[PDB]
Amino acid sequence: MFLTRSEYDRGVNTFSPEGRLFQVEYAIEAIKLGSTAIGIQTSEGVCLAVEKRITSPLMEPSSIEKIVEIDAHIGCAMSGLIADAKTLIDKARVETQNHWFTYNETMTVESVTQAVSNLALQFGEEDADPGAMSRPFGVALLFGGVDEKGPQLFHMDPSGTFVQCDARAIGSASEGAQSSLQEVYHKSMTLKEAIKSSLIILKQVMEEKLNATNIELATVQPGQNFHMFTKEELEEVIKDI
Amino acid sequence: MALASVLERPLPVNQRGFFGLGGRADLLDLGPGSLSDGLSLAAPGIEMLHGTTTLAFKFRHGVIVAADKKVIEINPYLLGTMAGGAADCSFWERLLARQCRIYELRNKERISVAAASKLLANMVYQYKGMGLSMGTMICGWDKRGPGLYYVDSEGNRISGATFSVGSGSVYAYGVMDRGYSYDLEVEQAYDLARRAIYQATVNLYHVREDGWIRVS
Amino acid sequence: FSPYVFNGGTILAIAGEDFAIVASDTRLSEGFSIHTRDSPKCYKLTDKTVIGCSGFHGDCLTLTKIIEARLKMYKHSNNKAMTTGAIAAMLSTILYSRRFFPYYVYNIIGGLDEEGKGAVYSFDPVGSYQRDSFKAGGSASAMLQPLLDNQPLSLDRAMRLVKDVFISAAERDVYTGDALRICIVTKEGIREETVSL
Amino acid sequence: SRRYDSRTTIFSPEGRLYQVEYAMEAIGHAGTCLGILANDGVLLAAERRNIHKLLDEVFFSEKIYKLNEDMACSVAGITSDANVLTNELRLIAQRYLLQYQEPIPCEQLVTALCDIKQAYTQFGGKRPFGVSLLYIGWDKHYGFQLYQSDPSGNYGGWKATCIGNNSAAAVSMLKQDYKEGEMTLKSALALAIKVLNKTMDVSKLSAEKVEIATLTRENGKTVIRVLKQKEVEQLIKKHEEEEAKAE
Amino acid sequence: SYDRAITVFSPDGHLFQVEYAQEAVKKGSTAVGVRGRDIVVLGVEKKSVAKLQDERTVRKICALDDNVCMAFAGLTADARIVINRARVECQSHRLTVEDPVTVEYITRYIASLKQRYTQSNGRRPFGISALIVGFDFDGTPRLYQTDPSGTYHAWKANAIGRGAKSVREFLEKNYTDEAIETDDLTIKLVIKALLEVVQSGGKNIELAVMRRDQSLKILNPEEIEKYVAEIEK
Amino acid sequence: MNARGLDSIPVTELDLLRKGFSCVKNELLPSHPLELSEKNFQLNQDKMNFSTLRNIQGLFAPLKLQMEFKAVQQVQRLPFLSSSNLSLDVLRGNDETIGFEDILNDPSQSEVMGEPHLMVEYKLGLL
Amino acid sequence: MFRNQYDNDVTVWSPQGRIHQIEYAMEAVKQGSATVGLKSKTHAVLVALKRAQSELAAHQKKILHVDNHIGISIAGLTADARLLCNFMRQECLDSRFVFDRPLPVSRLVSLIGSKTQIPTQRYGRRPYGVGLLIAGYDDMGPHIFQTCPSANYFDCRAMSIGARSQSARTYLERHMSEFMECNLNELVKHGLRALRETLPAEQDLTTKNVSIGIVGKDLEFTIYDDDDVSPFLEGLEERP
Amino acid sequence: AATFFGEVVKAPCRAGTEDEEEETPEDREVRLQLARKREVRLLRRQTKTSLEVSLLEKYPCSKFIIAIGNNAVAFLSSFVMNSGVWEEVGCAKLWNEWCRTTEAFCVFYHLKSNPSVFLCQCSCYVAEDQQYQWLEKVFGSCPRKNMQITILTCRHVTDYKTSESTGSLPSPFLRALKTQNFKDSACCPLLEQPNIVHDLPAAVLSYCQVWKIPAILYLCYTDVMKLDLITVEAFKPILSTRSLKGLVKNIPQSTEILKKLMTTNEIQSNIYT
Amino acid sequence: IGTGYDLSASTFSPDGRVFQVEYAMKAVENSSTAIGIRCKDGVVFGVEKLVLSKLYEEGSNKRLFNVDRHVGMAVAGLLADARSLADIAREEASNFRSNFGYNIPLKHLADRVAMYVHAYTLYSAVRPFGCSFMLGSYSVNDGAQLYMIDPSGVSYGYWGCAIGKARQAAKTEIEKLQMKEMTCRDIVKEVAKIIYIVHDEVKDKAFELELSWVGELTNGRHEIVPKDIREEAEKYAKESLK
Repeated sequence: MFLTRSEYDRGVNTFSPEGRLFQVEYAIEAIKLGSTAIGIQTSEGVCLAVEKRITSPLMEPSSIEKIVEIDAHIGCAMSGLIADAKTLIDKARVETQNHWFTYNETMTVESVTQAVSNLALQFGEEDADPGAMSRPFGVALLFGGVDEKGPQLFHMDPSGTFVQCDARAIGSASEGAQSSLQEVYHKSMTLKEAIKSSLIILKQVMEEKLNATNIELATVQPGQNFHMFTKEELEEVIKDI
Repeated sequence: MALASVLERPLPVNQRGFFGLGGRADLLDLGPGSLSDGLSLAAPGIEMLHGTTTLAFKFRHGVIVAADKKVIEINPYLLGTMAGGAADCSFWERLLARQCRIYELRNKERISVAAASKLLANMVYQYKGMGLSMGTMICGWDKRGPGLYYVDSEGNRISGATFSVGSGSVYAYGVMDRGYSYDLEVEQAYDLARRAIYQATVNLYHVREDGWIRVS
Repeated sequence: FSPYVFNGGTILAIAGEDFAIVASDTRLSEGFSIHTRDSPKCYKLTDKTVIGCSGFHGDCLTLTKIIEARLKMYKHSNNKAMTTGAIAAMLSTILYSRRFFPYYVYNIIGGLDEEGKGAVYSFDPVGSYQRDSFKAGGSASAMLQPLLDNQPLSLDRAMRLVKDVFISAAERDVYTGDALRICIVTKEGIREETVSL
Repeated sequence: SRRYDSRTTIFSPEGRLYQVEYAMEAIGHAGTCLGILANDGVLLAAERRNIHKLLDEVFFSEKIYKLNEDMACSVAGITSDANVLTNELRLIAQRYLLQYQEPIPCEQLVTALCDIKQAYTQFGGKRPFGVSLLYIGWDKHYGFQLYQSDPSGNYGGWKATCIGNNSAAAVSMLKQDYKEGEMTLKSALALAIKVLNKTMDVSKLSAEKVEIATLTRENGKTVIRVLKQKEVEQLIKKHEEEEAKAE
Repeated sequence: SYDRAITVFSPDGHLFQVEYAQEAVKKGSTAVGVRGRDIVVLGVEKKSVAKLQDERTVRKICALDDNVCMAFAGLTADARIVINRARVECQSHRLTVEDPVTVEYITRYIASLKQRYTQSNGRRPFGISALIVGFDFDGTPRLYQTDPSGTYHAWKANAIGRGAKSVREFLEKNYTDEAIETDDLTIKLVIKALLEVVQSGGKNIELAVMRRDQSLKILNPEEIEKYVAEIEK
Repeated sequence: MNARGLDSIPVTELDLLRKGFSCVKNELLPSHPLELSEKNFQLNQDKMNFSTLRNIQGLFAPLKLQMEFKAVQQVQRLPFLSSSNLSLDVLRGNDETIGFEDILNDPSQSEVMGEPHLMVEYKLGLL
Repeated sequence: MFRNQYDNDVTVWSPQGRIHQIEYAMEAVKQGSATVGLKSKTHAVLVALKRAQSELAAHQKKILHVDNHIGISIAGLTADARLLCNFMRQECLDSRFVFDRPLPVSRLVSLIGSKTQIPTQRYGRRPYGVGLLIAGYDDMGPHIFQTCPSANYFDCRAMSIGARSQSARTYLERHMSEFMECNLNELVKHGLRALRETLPAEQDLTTKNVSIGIVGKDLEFTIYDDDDVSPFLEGLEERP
Repeated sequence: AATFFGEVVKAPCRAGTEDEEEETPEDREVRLQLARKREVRLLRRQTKTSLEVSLLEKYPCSKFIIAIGNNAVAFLSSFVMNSGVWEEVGCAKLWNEWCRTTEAFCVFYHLKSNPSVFLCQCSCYVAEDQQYQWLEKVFGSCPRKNMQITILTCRHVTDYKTSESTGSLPSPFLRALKTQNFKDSACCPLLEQPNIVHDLPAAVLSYCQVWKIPAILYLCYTDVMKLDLITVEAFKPILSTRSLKGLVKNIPQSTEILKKLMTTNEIQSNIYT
Repeated sequence: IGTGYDLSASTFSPDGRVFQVEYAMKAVENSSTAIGIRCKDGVVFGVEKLVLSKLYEEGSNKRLFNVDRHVGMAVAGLLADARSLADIAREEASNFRSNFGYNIPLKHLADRVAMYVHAYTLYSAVRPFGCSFMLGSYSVNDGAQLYMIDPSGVSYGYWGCAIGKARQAAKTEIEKLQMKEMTCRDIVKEVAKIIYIVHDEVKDKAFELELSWVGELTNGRHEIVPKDIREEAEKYAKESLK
């Protein structure tokens, strides 16, 4: 009748007595050190709003952008380890262009998300291909685009699995943002009020002042390519909120 | 099969159906594969452009290219011409278009004419003597003004203000050499190109600041 | 040791506003001898596209099997059936994959497009392709193209034309078969019937 | 502490490489080496460790090696690793000569060897070399030169330095007895004798305890020679007479 | 605990080995970089001077190409490998594209090379951080920073190494459009920034100045003393 | 019988200073009938021994031999230096014979050698 | 107390001749949701229960497609399920290409077991933490197979896996004698009634949390989701 | 674990002596700062000020009920404290690896009608070096003679020691552990011998047993450790005891509230299907 | 006592023992009992097969394999290792037949598989197998033959064998048979009777008898016993139990 010490959370290939992989859980917990990102999917388009942290007035804001352009009709949002997301965005772009070259058409958001997720699955087996990575990625992504089925929004998890969400929030204040989203989202809504609600939630959750310089916004609409808001547009939409 | 998996080098001996010096080993894997891309090793009628004439020159307001399709629209801002093997031209220029799009996505800035021509020459130079046959003129406009280059399958890559390849190359080249002028208006340039291509024996393109257009 | 053998055949394709027609003969031969008098050269790929190939027979069989495997792969990966233009582009890439040791096969693809109109594509043993309104291939293409050029139509008149073209071409060719097969692609599906020759 | 000493690929909580520090500490037991730069030559003096009565003298020298027609080196540390490093240096010099039809510059040779030394402190499973080097030579770009290398993979050019046992006292005395731009070969030899005498507290100096090498340029050619016991005895006698006259 | 292997996550999601590697940067000599309109200035302070040494072989400012420079702070032996690889890549890029290399491109290459060594337990990261300045093909000055973890991002004026917080605060307070009006003003600004930590200027400071369409130029003690005197006036 | 031995043009869709002076056409075919035979002698000999041993005794023998080879060939020097290959030669049976690979073109005195980190990365499979 | 030394790897035997990591990996199957699979004289049916992260997210899919006559259901991890599905699809495709015949389910499941046994013996690997239910049709009729993380497979007539599947197993055992005569209707109903025993007594089955997969004598493998499930749910009773 | 071929490795120790056997001012300052980072603070949320006196020293107590884990706090919220007026008195603030902020909370309530009845809903995790501080700041130094304590918690079924297999047990089930001075009898079988319980409920029982205070601990061994309806319904038999007889009034409305809150669960990571 | 020297297959105890192999051999005694008896003109096998649930088919997870046209096999221990070893034996027999053009002798096959099993108890990158098995065959020019292989890699010829949980009682029961002068028809009943006697019903709910022989009756082929003979043997065993 003694109490002793047991350890199971120091290896990628170790099972807890209840069948739990703890390194993957820790990698998922690593996301909560990033910045909050919000994505709202609507029948008129997709909205992506993220908060950017500025460590000094001497930096260039246009160099730490957290919203990139995968293709002419697909966006992306990032949270977690920055260095890891750059090896996934490149894979997404390369896969999209390879598919276009082979089939003379454009991929779907689900296909792009699956292609990216096929790379995050492989880890822990260094005896395989030498380029394989020995630990899970520490970054979560939100995909937003328009295709034959209409506007779409997807979410991908360091575990290598993806689902489709009508409205998702990731980052440090994810739980509070999700709780606020659940009380305001309804299907029959417009892009303008989606933008307004996302901005309101961002203002509520941030620890700084929302002054149209510490946030960025982007939308995609049927018939128009991926578009990122400029300073004047941000000021106009941030006025009277 | 765990001891054989540790040795990270799959030999035919370790596989199944092995007897003698060979066996039922080369007759086992007969599937259609999963995913890759690669040309086959060396060991009918091949369509080739013979009776085609092309023309291209650059001036102050842009680049004008005419021909008798026979012009490949690589990009909204890049143009190309085929001469020789149609399949080779189409394939390699599709690869060039993909590379240009990758560059633009990565660097958030359009590629230049010199870089594109160098990339095409580098791709086609690896297979020297294998049997490829293509001749291309590449037109565009970038931060340094209009550009014009000539690339073929022999590794040649040159730049000039006036080029012509085809059956009636000599006559058209002489005509547009007689009538050439750098400080030329768009209408006079159109007239000169039309007259040269007429004397060579009709399409017509015009590259500007913000992409090419079709005249006729 | 020549790894190439020529086998006779003749294929045709007519594109309409809301239909597509692909027809071929049914003979396999090696110049002098007759292998079989019943061997159609038209294969159905999906519910809206048909491919017809002629030339060396083993290459034709391998090409058809590879095409079907790739179609299944695409359907599994993308959760939808792939269209005619995608098939044409994929076939062009497959053909150019063997530039230095080519397939000795001539292909013609016919079917419907996204908007619901006829589409016809013609290839070369290396991979160059383009969209056309009507195309003739096979051994007797040279002596059959001018007739079509000197002669869109409705379904019945196009069928009448196809029948007369093959009946005229068979009597003057040494590789045409004893039967003619026609595949009709429309919005309600695909149907086919055999006409004795 | 004792938690971050297992291997070379572990960073201490304040960013320190304890294995490399211990490897550098291993050099403090070997013999003492000196190097002095003069206006018309360069000098290299070393202390003999093999002094047993039953040993033999078969080789050209014990610690001085020749790498090239224009360079030489001295080692301090583990003999086994020093031999490998010397062979590699000779091979590198010959490779450059074959490539360019010209003798290799001293800084290029030093950098090429230091890259190899640094490569063993990054990939786990290996052990860093516990050797330090002193290089002298002549070059058409900068003339006479003197360099130094350590197990970490670092190097730098000096005018007068010292490695091995009791290095700190020798460096301290050199820093106050060396005058820049006014040193000749005789003055350098006298200074080297005095510094060796002070830093060797074992006993009085004898000609069989030290070896001295001299590199000079004579009629478009570089000559490297090792001074003999006669010259060493004369130098020691002159230094002793000077000290006696001092009091 | 959780701070002995490179590829092991802390229970709160921390990779401690990379942070420990970054801790080694904070002990090197201070480096300062300021971007002007027609000039870029790099400044490194000498940690200590030994009278019996050759200053030519201990320089911390290097040239990667005709239009790119570099200054580092961290492990000296580790910096040399990265510098040589960057030089080879800069020369190899021109062989594929006729245009000269770009500052963002070379920073990306360096960052990827640094990141390649933080992916396995069989090798340790590089304990250095770098400042890269230069001019683009069309003539736009740039300035970037790189970290051992493999991240890069642009700046207007930055300082790395030990005692960098005070220098960064001074630059934030004293940076403006009327202070970078001319080359002399920019050089004096860099000298003033470095003087906050250096105990005595002129002897413990080295500057490298690059102008547009010109090669790197290293100022000498005479010029440094002249600028120090003008500032002190 | 040990000396008698019995579509890889990838397109980058999966540095030119490092590699040069090579074309596919020249390397399509060997220059001498004895080139590939001499380049791959040891591999062919090992394959022949494995084949005969597997046919006569069973699967265990070639597997054990390969396991011993792999285990003993992991304690060598880094690739930019020359190794001795003592235990591998003892296991392989070449500890009392001299061939033409030993007296011609001593690998320990080669005229070319690349950068250390580059070779270590290439061996690991990263490049 | 004495087990701490012998339960950190799959290459170590415990002093009682047990491999503890295999038993630990077998517990990951019970982390999923319930799945039920049964068969009749003509058809084979798979029924699965779907969960959702929140009201604004789509339910995760459990039933996948392998070939025109084979389908699988998943309970356990996700990456392992994806890898196994890819392997199954590749093997079926290769067999069809080479022999112009469908690949028998027995041979396919034997290949699965042979592949899965390897990572439980060598160092630097971990066992697959996923359990599958396979339904197919070939010359021998319908088939239902079950796979285990310990590289063990069984040939069943009705099986249930997942979290709290004991009730479903009890119901299937009680009603086993009537399965071989039912047509597609009342067979899907037996499956749904068996799956309903894994839920709390207050809540019921809606159309947004059930998936159905059917393969038969002349009917290929099809998946019914969302509004396609209503015809099967029309005739159910009020949870007696 | 070995990082390269042939590395020398040491076996782990289950007594924990391999770390503390190794026993500059900067190190001492770092240790002091780290110790200050994870101290326990009890404060009143009304004015954000700390209570300089132990919570039970300010207010007399006659009954104390503690719930640990999501299921226990859900059961108490749905069944007990839905039929009265309860005032919040104080809250605790903690920091450690597994509880970054304070879903994580520890709030104390006392009944308005009867100020001698208390409650505690702890959903966070208290580390092994913060439990004694918790006991000191909640109970104090001198306890009270007349006071009864009830504790509820949940444990996974794989932690149960039995001769048969773990999966063969009919989970969930209840077990009890009571001190010597607890005169009443539990409604579930007492815990078997080779099984032990540790962490915070063990700390509370040890305190009560040493200082002669009646107490009882209820355990639920379940196969689903998330928020589940079966697990919280397994606690129903406790309502028949004297500790909770006078606090439950309406069962159907509590069931309705439980169903309503079951539909607003937290988003689970999509690792398992 | 071998604590501290029992974490790898390449470590020697201070008295010269390898303990991982001993633990692997201990692991075999966790499964049911299988017996095999060699007689005048054949070999007959018998396995006590436990039932897990009624939801499984009749032929699920069998324990009698067909290695070749003339060789049978019975296993005990971990099942996955048993499947792997059966695959290995099939491959060996096929390779020999392909090389030399006639049926492989039983002794050679036993030697090959035993050496393959032994190869796993030498390295630290793998672990020893956890199953034992027996092989049986018959031919006109050689006669009946029976062998056993254990996880350590040791093979021997037997007149009657038993592996599993209750090998001791089974061996005691076998040692009272004059198997040298009887026939397969008279050995099937004895095998069934021994299996029924050994079985314990308190700790095991139910079981199904599994039988198969090879010999002159089957003309040198390994086959499953016909159902009627199984029923007769079971009835005789049940009667003899009373």
